[PDB]
Amino acid sequence: MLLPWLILIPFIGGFLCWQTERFGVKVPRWIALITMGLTLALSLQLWLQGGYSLTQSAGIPQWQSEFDMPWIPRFGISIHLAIDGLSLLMVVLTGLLGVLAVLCSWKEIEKYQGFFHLNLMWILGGVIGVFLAIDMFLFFFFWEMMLVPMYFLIALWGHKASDGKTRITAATKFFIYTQASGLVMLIAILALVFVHYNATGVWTFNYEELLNTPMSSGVEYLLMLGFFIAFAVKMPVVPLHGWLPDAHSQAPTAGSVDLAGILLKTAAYGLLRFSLPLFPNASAEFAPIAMWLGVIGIFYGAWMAFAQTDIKRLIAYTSVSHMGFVLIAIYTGSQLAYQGAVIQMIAHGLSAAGLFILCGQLYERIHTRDMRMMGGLWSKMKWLPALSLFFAVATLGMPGTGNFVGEFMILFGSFQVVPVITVISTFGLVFASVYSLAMLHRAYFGKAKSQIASQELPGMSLRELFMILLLVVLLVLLGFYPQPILDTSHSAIGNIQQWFVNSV
Amino acid sequence: MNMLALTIILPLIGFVLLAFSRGRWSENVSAIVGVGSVGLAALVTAFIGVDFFANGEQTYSQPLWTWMSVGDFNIGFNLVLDGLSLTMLSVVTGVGFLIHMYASWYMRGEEGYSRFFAYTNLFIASMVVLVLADNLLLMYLGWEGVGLCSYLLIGFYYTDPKNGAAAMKAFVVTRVGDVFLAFALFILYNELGTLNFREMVELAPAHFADGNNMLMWATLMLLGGAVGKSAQLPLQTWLADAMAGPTPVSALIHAATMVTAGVYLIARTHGLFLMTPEVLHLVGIVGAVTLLLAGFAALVQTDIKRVLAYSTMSQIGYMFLALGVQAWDAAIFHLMTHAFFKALLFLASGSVILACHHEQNIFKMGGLRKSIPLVYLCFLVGGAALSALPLVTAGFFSKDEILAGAMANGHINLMVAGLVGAFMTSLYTFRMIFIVFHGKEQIHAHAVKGVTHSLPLIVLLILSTFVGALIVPPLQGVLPQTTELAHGSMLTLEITSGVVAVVGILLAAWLWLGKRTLVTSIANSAPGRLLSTWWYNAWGFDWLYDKVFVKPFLGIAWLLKRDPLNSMMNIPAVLSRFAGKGLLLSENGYLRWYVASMSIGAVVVLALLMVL
Repeated sequence: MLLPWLILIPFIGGFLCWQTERFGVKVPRWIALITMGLTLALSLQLWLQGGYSLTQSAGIPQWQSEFDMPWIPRFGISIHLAIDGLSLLMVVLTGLLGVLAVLCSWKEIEKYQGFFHLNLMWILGGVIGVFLAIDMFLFFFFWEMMLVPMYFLIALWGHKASDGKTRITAATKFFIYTQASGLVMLIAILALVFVHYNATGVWTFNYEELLNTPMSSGVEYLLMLGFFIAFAVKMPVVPLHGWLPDAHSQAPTAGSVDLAGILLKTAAYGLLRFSLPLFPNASAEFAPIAMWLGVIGIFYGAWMAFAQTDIKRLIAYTSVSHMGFVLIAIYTGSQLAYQGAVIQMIAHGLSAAGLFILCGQLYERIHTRDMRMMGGLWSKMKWLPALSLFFAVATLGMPGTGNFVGEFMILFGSFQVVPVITVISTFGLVFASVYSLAMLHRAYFGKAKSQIASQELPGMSLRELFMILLLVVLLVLLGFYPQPILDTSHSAIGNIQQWFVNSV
Repeated sequence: MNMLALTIILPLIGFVLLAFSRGRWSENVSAIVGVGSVGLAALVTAFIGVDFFANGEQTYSQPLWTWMSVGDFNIGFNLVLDGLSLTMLSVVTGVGFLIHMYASWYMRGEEGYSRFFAYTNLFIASMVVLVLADNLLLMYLGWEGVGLCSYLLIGFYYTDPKNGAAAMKAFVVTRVGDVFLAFALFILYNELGTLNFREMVELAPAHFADGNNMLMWATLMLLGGAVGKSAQLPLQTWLADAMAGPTPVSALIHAATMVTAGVYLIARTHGLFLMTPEVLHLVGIVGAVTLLLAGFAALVQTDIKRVLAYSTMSQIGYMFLALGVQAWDAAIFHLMTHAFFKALLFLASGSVILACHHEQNIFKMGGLRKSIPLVYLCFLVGGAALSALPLVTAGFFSKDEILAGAMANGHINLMVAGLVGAFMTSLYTFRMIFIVFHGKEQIHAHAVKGVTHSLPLIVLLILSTFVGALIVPPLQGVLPQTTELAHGSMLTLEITSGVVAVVGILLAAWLWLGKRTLVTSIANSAPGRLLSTWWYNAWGFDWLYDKVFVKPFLGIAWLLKRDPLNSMMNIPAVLSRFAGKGLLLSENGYLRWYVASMSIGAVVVLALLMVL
């Protein structure tokens, strides 16, 4: 019921901001803040009003709210929006990140600003629609239309048409690397539906009847690779992640909040929801390749993070290290491991968003991007580097932050299922420390005479500090007290694991 | 009595105030609030200590809230205040109180003031969490909590990068130990399910009827965690470099706070180490080989702070032996004495290096008895206890008891190790003060007089002596494995240690009382410098631990300066663009070849139809 409205407010707000662009220029900032407030209101209403602590073994079909509507009846394509417990965590996270995106874009007036915000709400609404998606075509359409408006963001707002490096390399690799694999998973969807159409005799694009379709061995394996390729180019996996640092280092850091904190979520959401239950034996065969790619991703991202000299590419290469833990979590037979991935995933978004906001904040203070050029700014800034120290501290497994409990319950479940690949995996924490300290010492520890421009520094406004203070206190409560959201996700995680166990 | 969290909240909350009053407060109010947090901690500790005496040595547990709970994974914020943990709390909330009270006077006059009293409170708070935790998880929060605080205090002076660069080697090395520590934590949950210490104690033999082979992996890798955090051979790197920070943080790190975490983990899991005897004796094996390493490196270099540091390494491993010889209460008795002397020994050295005014040398000063005898009596008291002198010393009872226990274990190599350690402690006891305080004063050390440090000096003077040895720590509340006692040979071993100490003290005094030309000759002899260079490398261990992984790590980073796999999956675009350029060049514009294209399409279509 609430789901059609909850995916449509982003699109309605873009229309109204661009409508009132003719009326005024200070309107869309204040319009956008209220519209994202309504998005979190409906999302938090579903958290509180709904039975978040529901039955742990109520089957694979279980939803607090559900919407159905005929869209293309010839294939049974329907607007099958349906919200689960873990999907509701995703919706509340993106509503909060949308508030941060529209708050960081405050006091940013240009030649056109309504165009920026209709695009801003369009891309955030696309991610919400992926998170509420049970029909395969609706899932794919939303997956691919959140991908078009970021291209305009990197192009027309990466820099205003002055340098050609903001389109022809950064934005173009971002677009092609995702869309080729999106078309791969579309033909994977179609091969799965056609083998189901031979089995039963109805053209259906719905998840519940495609869940248990009879397929011979050696056939569903190729479709599982087809799903995983599109789910491995969106979250950074080892062979195909070259788009991520270019995308984050060129887009404005509000666009980078969208590009890191929430676009990385949807691929592991799809690995939990759409790839694991549909292909149980194929995923059981593919598991060790996934573990090898996971350990390679953690070690690889940390080394590339240590070796880099700038900051946006630095945090962009932390992200590929973080997601390796999540991939190994998903491809195991443990309930605790999956519940560790969820808390690690929410904390991943919350620990990347603050760093990107602050890295963009530091650049507009000093007008210099290279990290090794500055140094010793602690005597000049009064609140930026202290808050930045805790966010770099929250990146690695420091307890009292959500990242520690996240990565570390994965390791418990991972050692429960398989010893040797887990005992390799744990060493990324040592490597997490070295790139964390490298960031901290090269940027803030030292003498302010490392740069001439490090001798005249501005002040920090109240609202940026307010939205940084909220994230640090929110992230500490998730580290100390993670029970409420684990009780929320228990049943959804449990039935996925029980199906992955029982179907093999 | 429902006041355990006040030993954590009151310090920790004070840190938050000093983390946001980034120098905007004045000197006095910042100084009072920084000392008062730790002062309230000691007072609440004393109340629960005297109530623990009123409890009849009965443990008191308090769960605040469950941390995380999955249906097979139950972790809670459980605090256990038993006899072993009360003693380890007593050391911290007294020593940190005394060290931090000195810092109220030492820190003033320079910037970074509110910053330093912020991170000290966090450092103390992390150490209290480790020794009161009831679950191995919450205790893990203690381990890397105090590690990050050592990073924030070793690299406290961020201006020059030597001490600003020395902290990360400790940070890397302590997290290697923490990976080793968490490995055993995974294995214990896989094997025995619950991580609570007591429930683990009477769950371990129930689950282990059939298979035992994998418990040695748990316990050996658990041991690898304990050793690394404080000091030991496989990971002895950072304690020389940890001296690059200020004097009070070196005392806190090296004396009794952070280095007393690896002792608490072996002692708390003593029944768990009793489940396997060979992993328990292996602690003493590694302890016996580190007393042979950690001693004479104090003699080698001319840095006073490196002197006090190699002595701490020697003493911590001396404990590992004491725990390996199944003498648990005696080892904590050694700790109870050891905290008192080391902290003062470190602190007094700081007062004189304030008076030295940038000397940092042991060979260019002399005749310091006439400058100020207060620091003279400070080193003197510390030296006597360390050397195992029988004259009104505090720690000699602890050495006598553990060697009695060690010979009750019956390992002649361990008494040989103990005998050479007593001789080696007496060697570097008075050699430092004889080479520094005796001679001629060509550079005057301007002594500073003030009651603000004299009163804690008197308190530390009256505490580090044998008056402090009369305070028996609470050890009857845990009922550990009983430290066995020997009579008749106790007097024989006592006089043997006294003779060994006296011979070492007389040899140092004979090194002093000679011309020192033979000392100069052995400091100039080529085999002497070879051994000095060999033990500059410290059995090549820092040499080996740099050149085994560091330059391979820098080499693979230099090979990863440009990202390979992003480039090697760009070759579809490279092949497509180059093949597209070739197809564009295939077009001509001359219309004869267009019609030839039409004929050559007809030819291939007919050929492709005739092969079907």
